[PDB]
Amino acid sequence: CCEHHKAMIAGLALLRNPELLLEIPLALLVVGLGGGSLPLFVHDHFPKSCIDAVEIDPSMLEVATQWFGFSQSDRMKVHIADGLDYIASLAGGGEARPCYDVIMFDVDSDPTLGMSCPPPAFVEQSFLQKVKSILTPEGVFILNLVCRDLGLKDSVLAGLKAVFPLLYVRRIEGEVNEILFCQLHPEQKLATPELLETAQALERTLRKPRGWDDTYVLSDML
Repeated sequence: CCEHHKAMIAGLALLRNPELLLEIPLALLVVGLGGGSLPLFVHDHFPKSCIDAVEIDPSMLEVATQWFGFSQSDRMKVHIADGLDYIASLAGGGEARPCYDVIMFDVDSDPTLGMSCPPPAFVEQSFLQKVKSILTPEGVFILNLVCRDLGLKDSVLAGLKAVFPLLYVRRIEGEVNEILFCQLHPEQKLATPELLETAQALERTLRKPRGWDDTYVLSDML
């Protein structure tokens, strides 16, 4: 919906054939709910997506559920937790631990900190190792970054690249935010023409206007 959300969703083009993308299950972890529009968009446009959303503030979930059309279902669950704690627990799950195709950080907090979007702990290298441990090998880690301190920004970017050696960057028109798209295997990266092709294919489907709501039919039938 908003410009930085459209850019984050665009990162799904780094996964695989965008024809296939709608037609196959996709596991997505999203940290930071806001008004719910980002996970709601994915839920509504990708009928086989399974989303875990982590949100620190129960009031954000309350308002989104009461007034902004957000809801939980079998395919979209919200956990009230600090994303740092939540990812640390998931990463400690053993061979049982989850494996997400996509991890999105849309987290924005404390004015004290040297950056608030995300808080710096989310991009510290020992935490980034926990993120890597719950991502599929060919998955994508997508980060909304606001960092006006350019010295800090270079340190953040260097640390990200140390753990995710394939980095792409999108600056957003009319705002300071940039979206980082982080992957694990630079040798498998798409050539520029392929990069262009996959993006255009994704946007064609998401603009296409459709469907049937199959939820909660049993009450009416019985």
